[PDB]
Amino acid sequence: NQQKSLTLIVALTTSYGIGRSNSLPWKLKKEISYFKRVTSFVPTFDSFESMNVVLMGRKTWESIPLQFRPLKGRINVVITRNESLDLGNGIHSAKSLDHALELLYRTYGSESSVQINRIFVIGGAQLYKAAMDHPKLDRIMATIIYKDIHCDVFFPLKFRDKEWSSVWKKEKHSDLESWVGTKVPHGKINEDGFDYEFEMWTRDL
Ligand SMILES: NC(=O)c1ccc[n+]([C@@H]2O[C@H](COP(=O)([O-])OP(=O)(O)OC[C@H]3O[C@@H](n4cnc5c(N)ncnc54)[C@H](OP(=O)(O)O)[C@@H]3O)[C@@H](O)[C@H]2O)c1
Ligand SMILES: Cc1nc(N)nc2[nH]cc(CCc3ccc(C(=O)N[C@@H](CCC(=O)O)C(=O)O)cc3)c12
Repeated sequence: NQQKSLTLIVALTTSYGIGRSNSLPWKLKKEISYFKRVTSFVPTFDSFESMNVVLMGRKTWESIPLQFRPLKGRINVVITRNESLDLGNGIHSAKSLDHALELLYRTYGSESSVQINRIFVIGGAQLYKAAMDHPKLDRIMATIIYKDIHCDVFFPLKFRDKEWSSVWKKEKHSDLESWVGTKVPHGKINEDGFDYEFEMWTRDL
């Protein structure tokens, strides 16, 4: 069902809040630009065939402006145990995280003109929970928002806290840029009265 590592990408407050009222209680144009660049990036040589995957829960799928669904240049897969007959000219649907992985590994591969590069779990507290339990998840691309904004949905596992400090390690910034390709902003970024920062955390499998 799985060969490649999974990577989770999330934007969260220091209180682990990730959403409110089914939206994102923060408008950060540069933060979204980073999300797009990371989830889309593939090495030059492999730029011909290779392509990244973004897995998301239904509710997170709905949260994306119709203007941006599907995420261009990336294989989208919406996890949902209930079929509501909506595909929309591509969009794969999967019963579960592991079901989605086998669908992809099946759909693509040898007889495939398009190959898979990286797989990103982009969200939903529910899908985040499942991913944190998955034996192939070894990387978290986190954007820390330094402000206790009000949220009603939170990240399931406190990976930045001491209790998890022997498992999850924060990577050097230079290594972040390397894995990500281009140079990324170092230190806190201010935009709309919000100060945030990019961090990459890894786990040994
Ligand atoms: N800060 C961030 O980076 C970030 C990222 C993602 C989402 N969010 C926010 O989170 C909120 C959405 O809440 P949410 O946590 O409910 O979204 P979610 O986890 O993405 O969506 C859950 C829904 O997705 C499907 N799903 C997710 N995990 C599943 C699993 N493990 N097995 C089977 N089905 C699964 C479901 O299908 P069914 O409906 O058929 O049951 C379920 O109702 C919004 O406010 C959104 O903007 C923030
Ligand atoms: C916002 C955000 N930031 C980070 N760092 N991780 C995250 N993981 C999951 C989400 C969920 C929300 C989310 C994701 C993508 C778009 C979106 O429309 N993206 C377009 C960008 C359009 C643009 O440049 O405005 C895309 O192409 O990726 C909107 C909301 C998220």
